[PDB]
This record gives sequence, structure tokens and C-alpha cells, in this order.
Amino acid sequence: PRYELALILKAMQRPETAATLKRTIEALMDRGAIVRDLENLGERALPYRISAHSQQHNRGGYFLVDFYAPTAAVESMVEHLSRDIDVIRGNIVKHPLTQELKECEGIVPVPLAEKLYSTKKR
Amino acid sequence: REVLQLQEEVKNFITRENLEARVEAALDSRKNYNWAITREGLVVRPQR
Amino acid sequence: TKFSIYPPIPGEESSLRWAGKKFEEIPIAHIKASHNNTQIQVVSASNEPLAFASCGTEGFRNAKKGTGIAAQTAGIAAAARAKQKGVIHIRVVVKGLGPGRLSAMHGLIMGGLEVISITDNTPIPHXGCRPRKARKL
Amino acid sequence: YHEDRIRAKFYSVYGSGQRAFDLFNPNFKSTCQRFVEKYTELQKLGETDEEKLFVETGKALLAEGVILRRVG
Amino acid sequence: KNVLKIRRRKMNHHKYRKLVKKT
Amino acid sequence: SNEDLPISMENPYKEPLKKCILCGKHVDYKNVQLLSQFVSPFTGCIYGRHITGLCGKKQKEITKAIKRAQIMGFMPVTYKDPAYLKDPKVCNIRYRE
Amino acid sequence: RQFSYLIENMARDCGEYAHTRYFRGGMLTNARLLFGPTVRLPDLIIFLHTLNNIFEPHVAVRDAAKMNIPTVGI
Amino acid sequence: DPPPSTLLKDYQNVPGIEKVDDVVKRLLSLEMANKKEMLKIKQEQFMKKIVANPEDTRSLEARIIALSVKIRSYEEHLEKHRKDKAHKRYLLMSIDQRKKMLKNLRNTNYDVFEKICWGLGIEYTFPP
Amino acid sequence: AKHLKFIARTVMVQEGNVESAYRTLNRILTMDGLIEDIKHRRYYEKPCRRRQRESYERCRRIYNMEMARKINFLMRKNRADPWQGC
RNA sequence: AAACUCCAGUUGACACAAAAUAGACUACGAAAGUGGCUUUAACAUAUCUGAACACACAAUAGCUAAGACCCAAACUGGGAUUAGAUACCCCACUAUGCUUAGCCCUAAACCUCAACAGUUAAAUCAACAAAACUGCUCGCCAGAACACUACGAGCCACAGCUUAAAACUCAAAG
Ligand code: FES
Ligand SMILES: [K+]
Ligand SMILES: [Mg+2]
Ligand SMILES: [Mg+2]
Ligand SMILES: [Mg+2]
Ligand SMILES: [Mg+2]
Ligand SMILES: [Mg+2]
Ligand SMILES: [Mg+2]
Ligand SMILES: [Mg+2]
Ligand SMILES: [Mg+2]
Ligand SMILES: [Mg+2]
Ligand SMILES: [Mg+2]
Ligand SMILES: [Mg+2]
Ligand SMILES: [Mg+2]
Ligand SMILES: [Mg+2]
Ligand SMILES: [Mg+2]
Ligand SMILES: [Mg+2]
Ligand SMILES: [Mg+2]
Ligand SMILES: [Mg+2]
Repeated sequence: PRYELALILKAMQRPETAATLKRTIEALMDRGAIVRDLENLGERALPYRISAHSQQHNRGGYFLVDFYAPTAAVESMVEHLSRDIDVIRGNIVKHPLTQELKECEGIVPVPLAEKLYSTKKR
Repeated sequence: REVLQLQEEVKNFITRENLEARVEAALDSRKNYNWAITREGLVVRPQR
Repeated sequence: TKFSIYPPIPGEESSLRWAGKKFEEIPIAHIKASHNNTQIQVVSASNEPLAFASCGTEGFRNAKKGTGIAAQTAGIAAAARAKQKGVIHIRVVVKGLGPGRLSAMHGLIMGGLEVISITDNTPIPHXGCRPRKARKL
Repeated sequence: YHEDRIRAKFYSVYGSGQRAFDLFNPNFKSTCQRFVEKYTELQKLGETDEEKLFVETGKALLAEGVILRRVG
Repeated sequence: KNVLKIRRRKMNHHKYRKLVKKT
Repeated sequence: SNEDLPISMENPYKEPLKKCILCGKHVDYKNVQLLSQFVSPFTGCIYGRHITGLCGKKQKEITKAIKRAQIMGFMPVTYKDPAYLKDPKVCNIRYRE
Repeated sequence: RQFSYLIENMARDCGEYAHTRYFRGGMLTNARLLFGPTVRLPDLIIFLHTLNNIFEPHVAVRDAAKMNIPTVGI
Repeated sequence: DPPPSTLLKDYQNVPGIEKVDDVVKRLLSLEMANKKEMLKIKQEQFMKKIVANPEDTRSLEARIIALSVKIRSYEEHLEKHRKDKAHKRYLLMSIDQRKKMLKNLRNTNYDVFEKICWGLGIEYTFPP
Repeated sequence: AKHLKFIARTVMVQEGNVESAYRTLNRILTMDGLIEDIKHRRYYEKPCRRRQRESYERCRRIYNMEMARKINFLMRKNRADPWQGC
């Protein structure tokens, strides 16, 4: 199916960041993936201190990778990311654009519940 | 119709030949998914 | 400009300076308001112990330590040991819902120290370790 | 009634005008009611669409001197 | 509703479990 | 017979059903600027549908997106990102007074 | 209470009676004790308001049917 | 088992899909789909092979075929998840519901009862 | 621990008014629910007991929210008697 | 009081444990039960009822084997209270709670209110509770106690579970 790889790389120079992206995308193609795009969300400060591969990170580069791949290639790709030191954190999720949103009409009011107790003189 | 639309997009997919070129381009652009909303249900995208 | 109750963020420069110092350089007063005691410890921005006081160190024993008098007495003793080192403005960090949660803050004001901010660091787990069983008293 | 569809649209397009109702007077005609009479009279002519028929009704009142301030 | 009929069965079971442990 | 009798008709004056501010919009876990509009500036706690004003179907989407962005490294847990403190307030809660 | 004065006047004008006040228990079923053994009860009762001030039926509606008195009601 | 290169049930019929790019044919295959798309094709094969009118799906025959594809799916899921007691109950009930279909079919149309038992490899066993 | 310090549950003092700040801080924790949550987490509340309390707290909210809706609906009749004497 | 005092506080590093807020939502599942994130597989039946001759499940506790161990904690020890306290309160610690492979098969397993279909009128209706009824089917109950017992039989269960009486006794029990 169609997946999305939320990748958080390490704060590195451009020469090293390009080698990691290419290294990471070649791993997807080797497992039967069909990459579609490579979006960059920019280098920002992490919401909290992340510790990975005996390193305390405070900044990182956010990159997205939309691609198609079989179901059996997800588990094999999650292991590769773990070994890579440059990758602080990487997770795969089903692409949100492959989930049609049912049209909504509006909020339906709910009337108070009636006939919960017998109409007897207590 | 879906197949035809897909047959056009496949040209833009990354490949081993154009992999290096696409990487550099991504390092030059930026995508912003951040946008707020008001009480009137109106999107407010940041001026950046 | 206006006044905001939100503290200044280190990343963003601010115009609020106390005695020519930034919000980050201000020393910190860690208060631990327990149910039977109240410890106070003042530190600098670089985590350097300046003064330490507690209801026990002031002479109170057993149940008399879990009062607002012993907490205030401990705040005055911590504000007198830190004022000798050049401490005027502090950032309070309370931890716990004990009796001396507010009374200790008063003793610091009665020792010549000015409180610019109040931070709550009470430990709440998001689940965590299972507490002891409920009492029948 | 059949004219309730007309009133619902008039109040939405224009809304109750400055003129205040006089419920005491039995033979009282409101600005909206006057709009219904014309709207229906033009329907007798043969127009079969609401949009054109609705628009033509407002013009007739404006010619008669009625004040029709739309919400916009 | 009271538990007087549960209390009769409570002692019956307790005395029986205590008698088996003894024999 | 008579023509003044009422007719079997649906209510013309009935008003359209109300919609939440997010009706028809896509909630994504990367839009931290939108997700921070529904958390406490001080504790980072998620607000309820009686404060946000959202419907059940959309309040569940904001929650699942916040919990996903917090553990992925996009959004903080204990506090609201100061960068989004000057954003339009859509929640019906007043702390100071 | 809004129409208590109006009704009391009408009864006086038409030479009839009115009871617009709090209805004490036994005005009809226990009348002989309240008024006297030779008292004469109404032959017709007219209810201009069949409800009391708590939005419940007036007690006289039931007490009149007990004493076989016909009632007229709005 | 349908090969992975097989196209989806929906996309095989559209015209012009015979001459397209190889990448577009690999995205519309069973390789880039879930397990439930391969089962929609397994069912299609049995209908043409066994049922007289493939289009009709409400007939007692088709219901047996639709259910026999689910039974095989549960056995492949239980071969890897032995401690999944939920799917082990759906299997034993589905096997009992198919037997109730085969009983009503053997009592009405014995000519087709033999066809389904042969096509799907089923052996009706009289209960003890 | 891993988050930035002095950004959560922090309140600044205005004109050395510590009292007004402490009341504000204690009102933010109460409205968010931390205060009550910290008190129940002192001793372990077993599931059965926690499910009995949530049902009690939810039935109290309903009743208290409907009575107040009737008080504000009848407060309009708290005026003087217009038919004084009848 | 005892205990601790290679303790306490600030900071940093740091889980095979447990899963704030959202939830004022009321969803999923046959029930048990299920509320941190991601992915994979995946939630029977085109009439209904239907197995206490069978099959598959079944909270917690507990048994067997191998591991993990922050915290909690039967047992036990100490302190205190008490006429005594084998308890209620305080401290410490163990089995156990977790993982894996098997067993055990119990509950106020109760929303004590069976499944399918259908009704709101008549006598609505002992009382209380969560208003009163129809059709059809399966299951179950026939005074209290003896009795979640004895015997018999079956079961990886051996101080066990399931099925389950009798004699004597009472004029009440409920
Ligand atoms: S009302 Fe349409 S999505 Fe909330
Ligand atoms: K119950
Ligand atoms: Mg009672
Ligand atoms: Mg007994
Ligand atoms: Mg059945
Ligand atoms: Mg059964
Ligand atoms: Mg069990
Ligand atoms: Mg165990
Ligand atoms: Mg312990
Ligand atoms: Mg002892
Ligand atoms: Mg242990
Ligand atoms: Mg346990
Ligand atoms: Mg239960
Ligand atoms: Mg029962
Ligand atoms: Mg049944
Ligand atoms: Mg009996
Ligand atoms: Mg038992
Ligand atoms: Mg037995
Ligand atoms: Mg035996």
C-alpha cells in the first residue's frame, strides 16, 4: 500500500544529510518500494530531548517520504532505521491521503431522555 | 480515470537514476503543514 | 507594553531584566512541600547550592514539622543565608501539596527576597508505579 | 401552507423590516405578506421558476416605493 | 435485600474448608 | 372542498444543522499549530468537547493526532509550544479570571 | 389571581356566587360541618380556570363529581 | 494462490490497461495490496469454475464459496497465531455454518452438491 | 525531565503580588484537574472503586447542571407580586 | 516509636514495570473483557430457536518449569495500640502481580431482568425496583434447614471442580 515515513535526521551538514537520505531511499527500493516524493519540513528544535545511539540530541531535520510498498516490507524497513545512527527517530504510518473523509451534514441535537422512571406518585 | 491520472503521476516518482537530483532539490525547498483556524471556521496560514 | 503571566522563553529575547539580569540568570528556590516536612534549597542558574533549610533543621520535630509555622520559619532561615551571598530575586519551584506549600513562600518574602515567578513541579505520573493501598483510617 | 416557503426565503434574504407588526389589527398586512401577494400574482402569469419569479417580485415592490434592504 | 442467607452459607463453607484441612 | 386547509409539508423555516469549526477540513498530525489550539498553555492537557466545541467525530481525530505527534517528535507533552501562544483562541475557558 | 377581581364582580352583578380564593378542604364534601346542617350546596359550578397555581387540576373538579354537581369548564 | 503480478478485480476489466507502464501495472497488482484483495480473486475463480451464473452471488452455491474462502483465510491466520482464541471461534462456527449450507443443498439440488464438493475439495460427512 | 524547564505550570508575579499569583496558579491546576488527580494518586484506587466514583461524579454533574438550568429559568419570577391582595 | 542516616535535596544519565489529560465520549467483542504509539493479519451465519450425551473460550486467585524485577504486596518479623490484638495504624521483606510454555476452569462470572418477532390500546398495575403485555422456543424452579454436604461417576484437576441426595428436626422460613 501507500505509506509515509516521518523521518527525523540528525543535525548535520548538507553533504552528510544528502548521503543519509540517499542511503535511506536506496534501502526502500531494495525491499520493493516505489518512492513518490521527498518533502523537507526544515530543521527545527525537538519538542523534548531525544537520546539515540548514545547521543543526546536537541535539534534535527524533519523529512517526509511518500512511497508505495508491500505489507511485508514495512517490518524489514523498521529494523534498518534502528541501526542507522544518523536517524534519531523514524516511524512509518499509512498515508493520510488514502483515507476518504465521509462528508458531514452537521451536528444533530440530542433531546433529553424521557420515560426513564415510571409515572407513579412516590 | 483513476488509472489515467496515475499514469501521469508515475513520471514524477523518484528513481535510482534521478535519486541524487531529487535529494538536493528537497534540501532547497520546504513544505509547511501548519495552519490555524478561527471561531468562524476560517483557515489562517502563517506569513513566513 | 502589556503584562503577561507567561514566563519569557530563552530562545526569544525579552525586555524583562531584574537588577540587570536575564530571567535565566536568576537563582532558583526549590521547595518540597511534603505532608510531614518542608525542605527549601536555593541554587543559582548554574545549579550551585547557596542555602538549605528545613523544618527539621530549625528545631521542629515529629508532627510539629508539618505546620505553616515551621515552613515559614524555614523560609526565613533560607532567605537569611542566601541574602548574605547577594541574592535578591528568585524563581520559586514548589513540589508537593503539603501544608508548607504557601507558608514557606511567605518566609522567603520576610527575609528580603523577591519572588518574580512561581513554578509547580509536582510529580504526576501518566499511568507509573502503583501507590500503597488505601488506609482504613 | 404553500406561502410558508415564500416567507422563509423573504426573511432570510431581507428579514423583518423596520415596520413593526400590529397583531391587534386583524386586517393588518406586513411587508412580507405584501411580498407574498405579488409573488403569487406573478405566479398566475405563468412563470414556473422560483429564482426569476422571486427576483421579479422584489423589483415590483421597489417600484411601488417599498424599502427592501437585503441582509448583505 | 439482606445477606442473611449468604451468611449461613459463609459459615458452612468456612467450617467445611477448615474440617478438610484437619482431616 | 376548501383550499384554505393546511398541507402535509416539511418545515420550511427549519435552519441548517450547525457544524464544528473543523467540519470538512483534514486534521493531520504534522499540523502542530492546529493541535496546540486544543491544549492547556500550562499543562499541555487536552481539552474536552465542552471547551473546544468540536463534535464527537472531530474531537477523536484531534486526540489521536496529538498522541501520535507527541511520541513521534513533533509536539511537546507537558506544555504548549510558546510559538503558538499568540494564535486565535477558539476554546471556551478563562483561567486568570 | 390576575382575574380574581373581575370574576368576583361578575358574580355580584348577576346575583351569583364566586370562590376565587384558596379552596379549603371540605367546602363541598364536609360542608354541613363547616357551614351548618341545613346548608344548600351549589346546583352548578363554572370553572373559568380548571388548574391551580401549581398546574394541576382544581380539587373542586373531583369534589363536585363526588357530590353529584354538574360542572362547566374552560 | 493467485500470483502477485495479478491485477486487481476492479482494474483488470477497464480498457487500455493492457498497454501501460510496468510501474503502473505493479501498483495495481496484488503485490501492493492487502490480503483481502487476493481473496476477492480466489472467490472469482471458484465461481467461474463451479457456479453456472457467476453474476448471481446470493444463491446458496455462491454463499458456500464465499464462506469457504473465509475459512481458508482463518486457517492461514491461525497457522501463525496459535493463541488467538477469537479467530479460532470464527473458524469453528464458519465450518458449522458451511455444513448447514451443504445439508440444505444436498436436499434440494444434488446435481450441484456434487459439483461444489468436487470443485472446493469438500467431503460431506454425516454427523454422528 | 526531557522537556524544557520553567515553561510548564509557571506563573509570573505582577508588582510583587505573590498572593494573587499563587491563587492564579492554584486555579489553573484545579481547572485542569491536576489537584484532584494528585490527591487520588496518593493511595491506590482500585478499578471497582474508581468506576463507582466516576459514575457518582457523572450523575452529580447531570443533576447539578439541570437544577441550575431551572434556577436560571425561574429566576425571572423572583420579582414582586403583581397581584398583591388577590 | 521503630527504621534509615554509602541518607536527603539540585542537576545529568537511565526499564522485559505501569499506561495522566482527552472520556461531560458510550464505542468494540459471544461472554470474560478491552481506554499510550505504529504496522501486519482480522472481527461467523441472506429466517429464527437449538446440545448439562459434545467442541472451543472463560476476571482474579492458584499449580508446574525457565526468566525479569521499579513499585505494590498475602505470609512473616519489628514498633505501637489494647484487659488481650494472632486485627485496624507505621516500617521492612517474601510468595504473587509481569514475560514464555502448559495446567487449573471458579465469581455478587449480577445490567441477579433469556433468544427471535411485535405492541402502547384494554383490566396499566399487590409492594419495592428499571411501566404493563402478546406470539414462539429452549433452559430452570416447586416449604425451611440438613446441603456450594455424603455416596457414586468423570476430569493433567489429589486440602480440587462439576453433577448431587437421604435419615432425624421445625411451623415456620422468606
Ligand atoms: S460537524 Fe461536520 S465534522 Fe464536526
Ligand atoms: K450486579
Ligand atoms: Mg440496605
Ligand atoms: Mg451452618
Ligand atoms: Mg442457533
Ligand atoms: Mg450452553
Ligand atoms: Mg482462567
Ligand atoms: Mg500466574
Ligand atoms: Mg516495596
Ligand atoms: Mg505483630
Ligand atoms: Mg518479588
Ligand atoms: Mg496478585
Ligand atoms: Mg462482571
Ligand atoms: Mg444468574
Ligand atoms: Mg438461549
Ligand atoms: Mg427445599
Ligand atoms: Mg463454590
Ligand atoms: Mg463437593
Ligand atoms: Mg467423591
